[PDB]
Amino acid sequence: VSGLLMVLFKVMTDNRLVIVGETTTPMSNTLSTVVNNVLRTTYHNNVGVNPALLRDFTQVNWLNRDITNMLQQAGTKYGLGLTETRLDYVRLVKTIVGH
Amino acid sequence: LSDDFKQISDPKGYLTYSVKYEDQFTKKDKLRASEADDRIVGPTVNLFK
Amino acid sequence: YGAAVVNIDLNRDFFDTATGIDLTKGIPLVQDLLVPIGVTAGAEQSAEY
Amino acid sequence: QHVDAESIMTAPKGKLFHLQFMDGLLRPEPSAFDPPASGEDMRLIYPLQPISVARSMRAIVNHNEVDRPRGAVAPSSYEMDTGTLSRNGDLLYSPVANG
Amino acid sequence: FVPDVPEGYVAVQYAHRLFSSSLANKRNRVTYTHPPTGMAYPSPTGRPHVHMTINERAGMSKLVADNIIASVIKSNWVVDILDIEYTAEVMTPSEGYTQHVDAESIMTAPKGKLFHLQFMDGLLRPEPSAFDPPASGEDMRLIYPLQP
Amino acid sequence: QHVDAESIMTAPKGKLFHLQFMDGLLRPEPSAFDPPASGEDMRLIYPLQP
Amino acid sequence: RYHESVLEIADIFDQADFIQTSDAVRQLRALMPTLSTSQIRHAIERIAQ
Repeated sequence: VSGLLMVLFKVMTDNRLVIVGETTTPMSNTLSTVVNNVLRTTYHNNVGVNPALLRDFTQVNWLNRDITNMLQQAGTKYGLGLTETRLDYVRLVKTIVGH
Repeated sequence: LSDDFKQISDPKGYLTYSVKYEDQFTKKDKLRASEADDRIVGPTVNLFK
Repeated sequence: YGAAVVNIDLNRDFFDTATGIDLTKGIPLVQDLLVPIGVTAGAEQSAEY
Repeated sequence: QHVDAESIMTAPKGKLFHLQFMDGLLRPEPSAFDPPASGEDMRLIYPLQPISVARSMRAIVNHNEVDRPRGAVAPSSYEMDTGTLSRNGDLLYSPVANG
Repeated sequence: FVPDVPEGYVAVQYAHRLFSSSLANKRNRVTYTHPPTGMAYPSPTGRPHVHMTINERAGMSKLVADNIIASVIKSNWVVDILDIEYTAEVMTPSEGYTQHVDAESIMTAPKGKLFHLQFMDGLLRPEPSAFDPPASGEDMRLIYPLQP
Repeated sequence: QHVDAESIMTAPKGKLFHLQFMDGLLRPEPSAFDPPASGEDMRLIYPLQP
Repeated sequence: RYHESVLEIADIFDQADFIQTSDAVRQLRALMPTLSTSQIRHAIERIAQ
């Protein structure tokens, strides 16, 4: 219980404020197309893991077939930010951005 | 007027993926594709190896 | 006599390295124009064309 | 680690036991000609509830005889729906349908 | 010279779903299944003629790449790798081939890297001496252009 | 011992070759999950008789 | 049942004062990778260099 409390506490105080970190804008030609559809211009160099990335890369065929089936469903779509972008009304420079 | 926040660059989530391997069927060698694709897909392909 | 081939290349002497072109293989190749940002571009990249 | 039934029976309430559990799905198959082993493996203690409640995936491995190993677990579709940021800043899964 | 794909060949888009592991005569062979019939062919030998196009070599595993090439040889598969981009020096017969491309390098060169291939124009090659010894074995060739 | 086809073709009559032959009935079965081996075993020479 | 094709503005506008280029620029652009604004700035600074 105490554990959960501190977890709940630590989440209660996660005052972290994200700043864009080290990134990459790979040239479109260098990316295998299945990866390229997932990607959106830039991305953080600290790509986390995500199973959607195994698509057409894992050798375990049933896994790739299943993940491909899920990612081809209309109800779900994997992506890698950046996505949303918001410039200042006056300076015209980018400010907040989704990722 | 306040140190209201704590700026950080590449945020770490609360959850994560643990993964136990069956060492008899796993090759410990790091796998890779083209370096561009490996930069992205790489960490994942290595976790669910 | 004995000229196995007679090609029409771009003039290396005109499109010199001062222009940043490299006509050593058949195509023009200019490094560091269209490049990935934030990682070093690979050598012999097709984008150079 | 092995939990003696003695301790399971005689411990004070509030001790937190640490049961282990083999997942035998990937146990190697015996040679077709090898002579039988003597002895019988026996489990004495069991869960009352499902134990692997955190199992994202299982058996990321190929099988010769069958298209997928029995009891292999594919990642959930929700694991991969990058979704969207709602204007209110709450996260949303991708819509299951238009409208 | 781009060789014509012969008459009996069946076009097959490459896909990971095709090649797979399977038990086959006490071995874990990299079986290929042929979509027109669905039949499995664990050995590269004995496979049906296949004009296998290969749009992307992305996740293609080395066992599979090598197994495909083995099908190109042992079974006369004609594979067409459209992912490749290359410059092509054209050699005179006297300068021969300064470079030497392994099959593995063509099946693993990063996408977007420029390959550099060499091609003989052996038209300027003089007739063999009438008493030059017979050549018992054959001269074979695997890499061909897809375009002029 | 391996008998090169060169010697099989070019030897004088009366040489006595010593062919070997695996009896593969007791070959071990591969693990159900193990990844495929690369390469193909090939026999070139065969008996005409049992 | 259609045929996609480039169509130069010169074949529709009659007045030559307001037409500069041809289909060629479109072709060469089709040769280009998708470009981030940062990448574009890179190409520009490189052409300056």
